[PDB]
Amino acid sequence: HFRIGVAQCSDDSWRHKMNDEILREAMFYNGVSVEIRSAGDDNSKQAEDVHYFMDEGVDLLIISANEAAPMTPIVEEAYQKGIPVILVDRKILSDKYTAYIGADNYEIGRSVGNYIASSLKGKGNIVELTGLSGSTPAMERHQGFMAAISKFPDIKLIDKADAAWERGPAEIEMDSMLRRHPKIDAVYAHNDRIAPGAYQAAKMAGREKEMIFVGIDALPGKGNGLELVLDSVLDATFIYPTNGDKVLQLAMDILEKKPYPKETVMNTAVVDRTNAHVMQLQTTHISELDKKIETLNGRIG
Amino acid sequence: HFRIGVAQCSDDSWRHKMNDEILREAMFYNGVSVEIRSAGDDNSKQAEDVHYFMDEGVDLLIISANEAAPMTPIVEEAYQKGIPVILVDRKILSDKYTAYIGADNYEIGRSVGNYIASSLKGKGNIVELTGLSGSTPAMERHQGFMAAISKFPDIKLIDKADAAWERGPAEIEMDSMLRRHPKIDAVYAHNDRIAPGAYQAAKMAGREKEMIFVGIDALPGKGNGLELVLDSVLDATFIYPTNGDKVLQLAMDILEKKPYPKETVMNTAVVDRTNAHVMQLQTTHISELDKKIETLNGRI
Ligand SMILES: OC[C@H]1O[C@](O)(CO)[C@@H](O)[C@@H]1O
Ligand SMILES: OC[C@H]1O[C@](O)(CO)[C@@H](O)[C@@H]1O
Ligand SMILES: [K+]
Ligand SMILES: [K+]
Ligand SMILES: [K+]
Repeated sequence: HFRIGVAQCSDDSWRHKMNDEILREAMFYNGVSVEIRSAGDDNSKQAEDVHYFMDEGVDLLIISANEAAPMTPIVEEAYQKGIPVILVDRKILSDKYTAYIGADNYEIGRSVGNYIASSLKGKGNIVELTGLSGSTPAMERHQGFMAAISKFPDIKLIDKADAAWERGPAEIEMDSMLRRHPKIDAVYAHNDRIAPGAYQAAKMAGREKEMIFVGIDALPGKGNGLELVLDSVLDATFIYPTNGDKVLQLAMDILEKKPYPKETVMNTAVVDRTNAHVMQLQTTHISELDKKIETLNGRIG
Repeated sequence: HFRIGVAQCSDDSWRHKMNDEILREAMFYNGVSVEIRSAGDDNSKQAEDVHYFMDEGVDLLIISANEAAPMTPIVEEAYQKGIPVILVDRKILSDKYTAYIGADNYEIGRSVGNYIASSLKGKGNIVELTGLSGSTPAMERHQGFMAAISKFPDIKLIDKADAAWERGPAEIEMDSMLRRHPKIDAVYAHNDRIAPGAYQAAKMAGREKEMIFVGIDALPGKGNGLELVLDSVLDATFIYPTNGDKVLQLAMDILEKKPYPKETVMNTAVVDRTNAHVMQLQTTHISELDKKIETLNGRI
């Protein structure tokens, strides 16, 4: 009845959570088939996945653009070929798409800069470990953060490196920063996978108590951001919401020719020591309501 | 297949949430029938309800003993007769029962005490408005509180009254306290219904900015504790969880002759300005996962 293609820039616990949220919302609509592919952080594979979804003539395309520039031509094709395109989370560099949904990455950066400036009482040295440079969240996470800390002449960005969203490059790059900078008061990590990597670099150099750690994503579950705050590894992290259900509702509104917003902006919030506990109690319950919905879906058919 | 009778002491938004969770959890077991009654805060009516559940031969009894003494023989009776009894939230005076489930009312009390002492920097006058004196949560919430504030020589409890769990008495009692006490630094309310009562008495006397208000329950939804924090009426409230799902799973474990603990202590946490936002984000997401279950359950 309706087939949807999800072209996803990568695969990890954040994507996993969004995917499952989409599929879970699918079963509330009669007919709809959702197919999902990961690009494993590679622009070619993501083209291949988009071309694949175009060959299969899917009714709608959901994509998160790995890097902005290289993927622009490829999304434009799907658009001129008449297929409706939903951009999630990451953006492209033109307006040739049907609808955008995501959280404001610039404002998150701004929030990160303000939180650090407040915590360091207006004075200190920050190092930044970014996501993949050409992706729109890494760009904006940096811009917003620079905008915020410009208002504090004694908060200084003294080093920056591209960690490609991952813990591996984060560790090496943080090693280089520690070696070259005796005074570091804060690490700004673009996600909660970069963050533990930098921390482990600091831990191992006997210097993790000299600085605060800030990340983005704030997922519940083992190995994720919330847990890192509760474990006193991260001082703060910002909710980067997956909202898989609202993504599918958008798809359905478009397909079923219901009205829709062309742009849906989602909110963030800071998560830290003061609020990590109540958040965990609540997400723990969410997990339970989820497996209830999965048990209840299995009993149908 | 199995019949469970639930003898609730009260009816209100807190009880209703637990009642809904219990019913929703029962949909997941085959042939489990749950009948829920409210005593309307009356011991005789609650005695009747248990007696009724006994007469129709329920397989298990869930009870929140309105007051502890009046309800002990009745519970002791249903137990010796061989019906398993689950005590929820409130307790009776003796140990003769199958299992208890609730949160730690004493430690909630202690947390309130610590929170007020910290917020007032170890100096100030507190008024306390208790739940129904003869109920165990009210005894325990007061006693935990005394334990905490005993460690601060400059914190005084200057007045105390039995607000009987409700806004009405709370508002009259606060009113009196305000007239006799020119300096009040904090109000300790035993629940999120007593608190807005105390608050309105203060607001109407032009004094709400002089003190902090601390409550218990911290429920989501219009007119409850989370909203009161969000709206800056309540400075803090503590989570007193309902977890009707856990309550019914405990019933099923006993009836299915599966292993179960006699004592189940559930989690509390403080809710205030610093966490109310992520709190409400999560509950708002929880609330629609419920509508997503009413839909699915209502397609079977
Ligand atoms: O789009 C940026 C987002 O991508 C992720 O790496 C998920 O793959 C997140 O950690 C980050 O917030
Ligand atoms: O058992 C004490 C609890 O009972 C209630 O009054 C609801 O009936 C709550 O407000 C309070 O926390
Ligand atoms: K600066
Ligand atoms: K640290
Ligand atoms: K106040």
